[PDB]
Amino acid sequence: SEESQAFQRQLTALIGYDVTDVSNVHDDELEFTRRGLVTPRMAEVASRDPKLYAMHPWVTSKPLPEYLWKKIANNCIFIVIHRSTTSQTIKVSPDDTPGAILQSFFTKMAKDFVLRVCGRDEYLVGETPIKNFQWVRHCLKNGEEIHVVLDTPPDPALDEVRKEESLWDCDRKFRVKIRGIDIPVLLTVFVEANIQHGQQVLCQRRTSPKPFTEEVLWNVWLEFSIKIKDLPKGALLNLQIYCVQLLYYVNLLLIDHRFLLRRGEYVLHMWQISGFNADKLTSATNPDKENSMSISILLDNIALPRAEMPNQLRKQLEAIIATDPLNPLTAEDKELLWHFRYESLKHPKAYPKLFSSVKWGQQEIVAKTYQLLARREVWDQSALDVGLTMQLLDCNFSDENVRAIAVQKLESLEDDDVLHYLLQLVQAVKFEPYHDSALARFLLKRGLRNKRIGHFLFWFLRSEIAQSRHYQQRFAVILEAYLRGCGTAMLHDFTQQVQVIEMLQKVTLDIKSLSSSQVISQLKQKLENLQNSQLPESFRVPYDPGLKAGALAIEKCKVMASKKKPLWLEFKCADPTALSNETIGIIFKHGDDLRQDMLILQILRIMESIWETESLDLCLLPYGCISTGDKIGMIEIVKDATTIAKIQQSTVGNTGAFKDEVLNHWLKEKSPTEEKFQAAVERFVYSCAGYCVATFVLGIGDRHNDNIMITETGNLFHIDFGHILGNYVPFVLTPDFLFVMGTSGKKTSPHFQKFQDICVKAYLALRHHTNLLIILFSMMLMTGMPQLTSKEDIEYIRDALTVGKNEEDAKKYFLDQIEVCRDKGWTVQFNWFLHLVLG
Ligand SMILES: COc1ncc(-c2cc3c(C)nc(N)nc3n(N3CCCC3)c2=O)cc1F
Repeated sequence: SEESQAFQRQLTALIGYDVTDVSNVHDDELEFTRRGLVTPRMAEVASRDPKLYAMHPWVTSKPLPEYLWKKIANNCIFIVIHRSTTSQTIKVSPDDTPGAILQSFFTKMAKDFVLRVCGRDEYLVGETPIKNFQWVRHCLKNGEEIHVVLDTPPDPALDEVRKEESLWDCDRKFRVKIRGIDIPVLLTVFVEANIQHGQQVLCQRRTSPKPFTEEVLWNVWLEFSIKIKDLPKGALLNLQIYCVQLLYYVNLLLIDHRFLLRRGEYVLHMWQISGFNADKLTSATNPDKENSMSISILLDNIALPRAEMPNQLRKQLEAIIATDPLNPLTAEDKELLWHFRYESLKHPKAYPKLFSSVKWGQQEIVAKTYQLLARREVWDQSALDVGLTMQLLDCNFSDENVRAIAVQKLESLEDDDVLHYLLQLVQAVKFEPYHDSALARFLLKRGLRNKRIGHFLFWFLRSEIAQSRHYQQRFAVILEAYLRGCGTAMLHDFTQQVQVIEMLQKVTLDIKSLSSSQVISQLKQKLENLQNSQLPESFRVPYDPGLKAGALAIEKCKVMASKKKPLWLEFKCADPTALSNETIGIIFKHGDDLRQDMLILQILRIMESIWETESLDLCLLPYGCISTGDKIGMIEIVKDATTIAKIQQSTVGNTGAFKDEVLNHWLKEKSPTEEKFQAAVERFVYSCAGYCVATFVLGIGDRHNDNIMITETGNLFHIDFGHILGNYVPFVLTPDFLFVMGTSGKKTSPHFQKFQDICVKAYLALRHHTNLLIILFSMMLMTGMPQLTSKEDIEYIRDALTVGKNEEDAKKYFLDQIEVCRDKGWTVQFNWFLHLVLG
């Protein structure tokens, strides 16, 4: 076709990568994965209720928390239904199905149609009680009204999808022939060949070192110790170059996507080393065929197809099944898990440890391991454990089958929870030995089934494609698959968004180079230009798919006085049904890898829902933060907020003679009444408690004053998590914070004691999820925070969470942390100043 070759040029512009391209490949895997993905894409498209998918109701099925019940005066929810200019407040009960509120509106008045949210693109369709809509729970949580605009449902037509048009037999020890290396531009140098499987080295060999020149030959055959028949699927040939110090590396999947052993000549362009992480595992070769080191090799020139237990041993097994994810396994622990594998199968918590005790380098062991996977009755039975599920998905498990069972346990996640783990699940795609996987397809299905998950899946993939050459290819094939089944409706919004963001980026990069108030000239000037025959009517806010941004409030926009020059943008809600005029404040920025920030903000959301299991509310503000390309993205602006440093700075800048009372005054200054003031003190006790715990666990507690904000309503929140991570006292409980809790240097108080009891109850609450937090944190550092791995960096969280210790021993560990915070005063703060704001 041709109207199918225009559609191709378009997708490539949204992907930010040219998929169909074949200049940096050495096989049909990616092309093969595209073909393989046509069926999962089509099956989900052909199975999604057209209407329900057009309206994407945002429903949860979790019990309404205690705090939102104590927020319902009398089983009576006040929904304000607005038509044209009319308004009608109605009385609804926590089980009033949305559609059933029509027989409560057409019966409750007189003298087909769906409810939408005012200003938002957030419908209230489907067979669900109102107490199960995030929008509703968000109205009740922050003591707000419930505005609805009765209007015509969207038409599923706009969601139109464009019409789619033997190895176990040779005891031959494995061998690889090194032809040689050749860097186009420059010591001693040797090749290192490893046969790996799930971060587990099966065999190693090297080559006699030779002088480091523009071309280095060898013509050697490296005979490994692994029989051809013993090579597990997912096994990688990892080639490295030392001088001893590492310089280059590349990977080749010994068994391919067709289950055939690799044969023939290979010229691979090797990735460099800068100056552990997920990039080091890629099957992708360097696209930069010029600068980059190369390697020539050759492959051979074969397809792949109950008793009792003592008591001391039982207690030895249990001691191991209990140990946290990061606690290592002795060869003794492993032989133990393996010998009692059948007793280890009855315990789902044993799976990551038992499957890590398997010598994958042996055909017969894997054979029994699969016979073990056949007796999954217990695993399949057990309730879904995300902490356990994520574990079988990390860098430690390269076997297709083990991983698949974990993905199989994910199928039962409702849309609400997919959104909580989407970002990490997408980052987990980097651990997949193959381009096509149960996980890659799962994200595709979940992405196509619901518009919200799909909108977020897009940016997550888009972000990775634009700043990772190690994984862009695999991701590009996944995004393309998604874009060919999301519909023309969404295919259109992603176009508006890409257009809008790309114009703004250009403005950031240029205003960045031209550096005063003279700069304000261009900023205002360029912003008005783009506001014409460019910037389309309105785009969806990327970090909040519900919001639409209209015209650019030029007057409010500016450049910030930071090291780099991020823009401070403001837009009118492009939707008239809006209950206000409050603009949409977005911070635009180039110069930082915003992915680190996304990961942290996402862990913050996981913590809130962990605290929702225990009917708690630590009042955090995990504001929206979307990376949109190479070292660039946007950041939501919290309305009515200032830096804690700015509240101090009022009375001195060049000094910082930190007055232990300015904060409490500021709150009263901003509080309309004195009564609301107490609620702003209330919200402070909680938000300050939340970030104290969370920040401490994540080990980002040592914050530099500037990087802490407060709402004119009591909510406290840290910001700029990208800082403390991009360069590398417990948390932050300064005398001015404590002065809002009625205390000084050394004393107690009613409000303070409460603070200290919200913390311990939140700290221990997180410990009931040790394994989960450890996996996320460990999985976070590996895939998004290079130069923050080493191993010793991963093990920080083991101590923060106080592993081993009973609840009672931990409570007195956190309380002491709260103490190391008082015996410090402003030493810390004043010290940041002597530095950040100086040297
Ligand atoms: C990753 O990098 C970032 N992370 C965070 C910010 C940042 C968020 C921010 C928010 C969410 N709300 C409000 N009301 N001000 C903000 N703000 N202010 C502007 C100036 C100093 C405070 C911010 O700087 C900016 C970054 F660049």
